[PDB]
Amino acid sequence: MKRTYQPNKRKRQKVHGFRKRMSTKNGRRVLASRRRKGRKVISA
Amino acid sequence: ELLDVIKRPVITEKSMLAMDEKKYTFEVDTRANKTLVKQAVESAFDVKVANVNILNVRPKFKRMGKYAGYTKKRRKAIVTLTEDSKEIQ
Amino acid sequence: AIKKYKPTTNGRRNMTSSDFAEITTSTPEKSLLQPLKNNAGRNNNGRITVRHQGGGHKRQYRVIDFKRNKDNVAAVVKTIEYDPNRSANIALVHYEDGVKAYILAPKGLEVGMRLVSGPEADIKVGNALPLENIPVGTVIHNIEMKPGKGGQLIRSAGTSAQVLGKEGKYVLIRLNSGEVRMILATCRATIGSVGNEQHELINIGKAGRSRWMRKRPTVRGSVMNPNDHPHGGGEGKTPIGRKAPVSPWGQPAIGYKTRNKKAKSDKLIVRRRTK
RNA sequence: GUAUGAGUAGCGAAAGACAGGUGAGAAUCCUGUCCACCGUAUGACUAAGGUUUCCUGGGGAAGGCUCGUCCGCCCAGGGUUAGUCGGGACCUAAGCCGAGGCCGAUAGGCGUAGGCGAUGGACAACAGGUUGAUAUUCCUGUACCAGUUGUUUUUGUUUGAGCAAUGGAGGGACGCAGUAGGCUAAGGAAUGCAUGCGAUUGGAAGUGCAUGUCCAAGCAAUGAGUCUUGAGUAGAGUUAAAUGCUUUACUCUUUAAGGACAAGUUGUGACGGGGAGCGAAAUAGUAGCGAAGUUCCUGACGUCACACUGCCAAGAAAAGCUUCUAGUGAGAAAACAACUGCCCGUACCGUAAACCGACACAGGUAGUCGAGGAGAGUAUCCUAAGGUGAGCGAGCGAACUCUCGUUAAGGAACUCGGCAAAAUGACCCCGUAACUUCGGGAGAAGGGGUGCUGACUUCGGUCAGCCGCAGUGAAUAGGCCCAAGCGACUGUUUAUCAAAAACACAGGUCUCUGCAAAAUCGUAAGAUGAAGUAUAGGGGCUGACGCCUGCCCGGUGCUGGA
Repeated sequence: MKRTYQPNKRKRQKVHGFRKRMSTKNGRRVLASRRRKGRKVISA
Repeated sequence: ELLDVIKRPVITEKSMLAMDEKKYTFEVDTRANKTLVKQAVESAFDVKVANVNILNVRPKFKRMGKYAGYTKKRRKAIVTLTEDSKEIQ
Repeated sequence: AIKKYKPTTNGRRNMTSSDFAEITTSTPEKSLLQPLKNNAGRNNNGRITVRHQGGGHKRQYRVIDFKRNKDNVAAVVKTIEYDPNRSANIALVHYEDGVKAYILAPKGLEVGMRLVSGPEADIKVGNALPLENIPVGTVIHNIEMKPGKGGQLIRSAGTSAQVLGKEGKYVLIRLNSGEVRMILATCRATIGSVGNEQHELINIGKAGRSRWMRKRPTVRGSVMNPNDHPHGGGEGKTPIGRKAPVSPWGQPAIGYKTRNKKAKSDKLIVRRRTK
């Protein structure tokens, strides 16, 4: 029947976005951790 | 900077057709409204109105050595004249 | 009165419903409506607080008058109506100045009346007096609590409240549910009991109708699993093993009182009798 | 890294054959012919989602469940045009952010004013042609919205010019169900057109075959029809004003008149375009040239239009818009002419080989259109426009397993259990029990007719005759009865071993709670209960309906006591 990963464009940028991760005190921990590891795509 | 809007002309099998109705094709640098290109052409070539057209383009790929890389964006400019010619190409 | 549908199909056997045999029109006033929402029992946090809510038809709120302050200008009633929010009908009124608003519907009001609500009106159904000049023995309603707040006491259909006797301060009253108290003598009230009187005599009949009004099914207690309600568990049909039958968080349900022992009203309450 | 199993299992549903091309090489590529499959879809358009897969010319190392000159693959070049279409430079719903602010060990929590937010509101373009790919975008023709200049017609910013609020208002403005009426579309059958006359017995035809059988927006005229009573008088009020608006009290008015709305129709638009076919000079059916536009029948939940009647479960907000005054405040209307109009999306696939499932997967995917014969019908059988022949085959015709067809005599002897199969099944007509909450059981049971031809048809059908073993001749299309337990019923339940006698359920009963109500989320502010107020709101047990519901307060809780 119906499987999970039904993809959209708005939702994937209003959940895992950037501004939605520069709008907290925890999102910044996430970002800085992704920058320490030396990652390319900090956040989708 | 009202001289580096227009970059260069497009020379294609299609464009060559539009040369037979006074319609020319240039590559216009991004971030430029229509009216700007109007002004630029009128002030660089002694020509006139008959509103321009404009476009946008996506990039593509290429594969050389496990190296996947895009190419630049574009912006065509398809211009129409009323009375004069461009014996410049 | 009350219809009695003829039994055609089982989910129609013994339903009952009003006639709506006094409601005049079916088109509300425009400048008295206000929107609403169906909170389905949820906070700003977004959790259930009270169970069994939400999920029915739509409603739009009607701004009823509750203070009755315009005095010394005659008020004319023109139409009764239906209201989905309260359990009692509503009347629309025109004042001579050219303003509109609503009123609750006392048991006996009719189109064409004229109403006044000053400190020196006459005592007939519909008028809204201050609590002092209402003589002994009458049956009044929309009683206030704090002078200027509006009505917050008896408000729903088929309800009564006598006035036992005045004092120098304050006025006594026999509320409905048969308990006496006293409230400041400078509160507003209107006379006569509320309207639709058989609205308790309606056997709904189906389960989809009590779901039209925004109710919701409410599982028994003794069916749930032990980790989710103190009664539950037990393999088979089980009796309440624990003493003092319980609610799902403590607080035995039968016999236990729940006033606030240091309330700020026991000075004003005489003979809590029926709770 | 390489063995064994082993050259084994598999090659992922559906019909192909021949001739000629092409080429080192051919069942698998191209072309042709016949055949065959779907056709409320295997057909046409769109929203997501994918992200160059689109087109042109080359290639065959790897992917393609085999082959491959071929490809959604590799290489090279090239394609996506907007004042009018969807969104922004307009309005707001759920929700979120929230200057000040109220709380909190830090972090931070919550919220006013103000904002953000389409799934909704409101708003100016139509038809045809053009390419290898784009087309309400390019081209032709005919329009529309809002502005700017130039010659083309009324002056105290008082406002008799005009304009004109962030204020006063009107409006925008809203459910479900059921039939009835009016149009256009679509469909069907005979008129007009151009063409040719059968090589199998027969046939120049009122009555013979094949084939086509028309056209906008805007503008002008009208209009099936639909909705609505209207006028004066003396008053209140509308934070200041109002000639705008509400409203009271009274006198006339009612099939009327006035107002508001309206699908559609006729001309024009149009010497334009389209069209069966005819059709070159060559690489072209190409360039180019073309008939006619009738009558009658059936006719839409598409449209008038949520228009009307009925019901209770009582059915969004704000801007755009129209007015009135307060009002800063030369002289703006309308001639016509000519000009200006910003950014973002536009290729392609899109019941799929291009999306979601690791796959070129027998699964899933919201919306519009969706034809003919019978036929109530989007059911079923064959078919139109249109598309497909599915990515391994050639032989033989054993056991055995799967999917189907038929059977003598017996007809539940099998078996845990008639599980599985068999049997009934459409329309019309006659007729139908116990029992009952009087509604039902009831399609109870059990029976009869159906084809074709002619005559009469009052209208439905009736008579006469003909043939077969069988006449809804194929596909679609209830097996029934007699008793018991459980559960009242329609529903809901363990995605992926249980769908019930389980839960829900309408009714019953006890109990709490007088409003800053009890109760719950949170440390608190704050919230829900509720814009509710005991005929209300929470908690516990029982579960339609009928008749009922005995004894015990010593023990344990609860309430009252002093």
